[PDB]
Amino acid sequence: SHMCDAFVGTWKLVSSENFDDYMKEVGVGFATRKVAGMAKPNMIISVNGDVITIKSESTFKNTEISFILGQEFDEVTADDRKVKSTITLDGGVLVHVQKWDGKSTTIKRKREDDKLVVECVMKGVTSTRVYERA
Ligand SMILES: c1ccc(-c2c3c(nc([C@@H]4CCCO4)c2-c2nnn[nH]2)CCCCC3)cc1
Repeated sequence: SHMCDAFVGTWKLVSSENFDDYMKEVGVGFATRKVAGMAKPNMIISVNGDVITIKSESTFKNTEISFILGQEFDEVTADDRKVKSTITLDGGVLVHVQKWDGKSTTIKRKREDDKLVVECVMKGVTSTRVYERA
């Protein structure tokens, strides 16, 4: 067992707050905001040795990232940004920083009760997206 065990599984989006304004701040255009904001993704998290894999599946896009904690990687996001990402575990929270074009956004995934609470922050705008086990 590892602390990260609490994240493993299939998680379904159950609520979202302020995601449209967060996407505006990230620079996402109108049409992608509307279609992406409509999505109800599942977030599938698994661990094999030191490698964590996080899949996002939805009607909009399916994405997958695999990574080792603290080791930067290149990622293409669902909205087609080309970003440099680093994910760490900080006090029980998975902290995902994405850098591109001199910008940065931070995505925090935390277990709270039976939920996975995900806070996304860009330029002082936060969106909170909550997932429950499938
Ligand atoms: C379908 C719809 C939305 C996304 C998405 C997107 C973004 N940020 C998230 C953040 C990350 C973690 C929780 O939300 C998700 C997401 N990934 N999984 N669920 N949502 C960046 C803003 C532009 C839109 C793409 C992915 C697929």
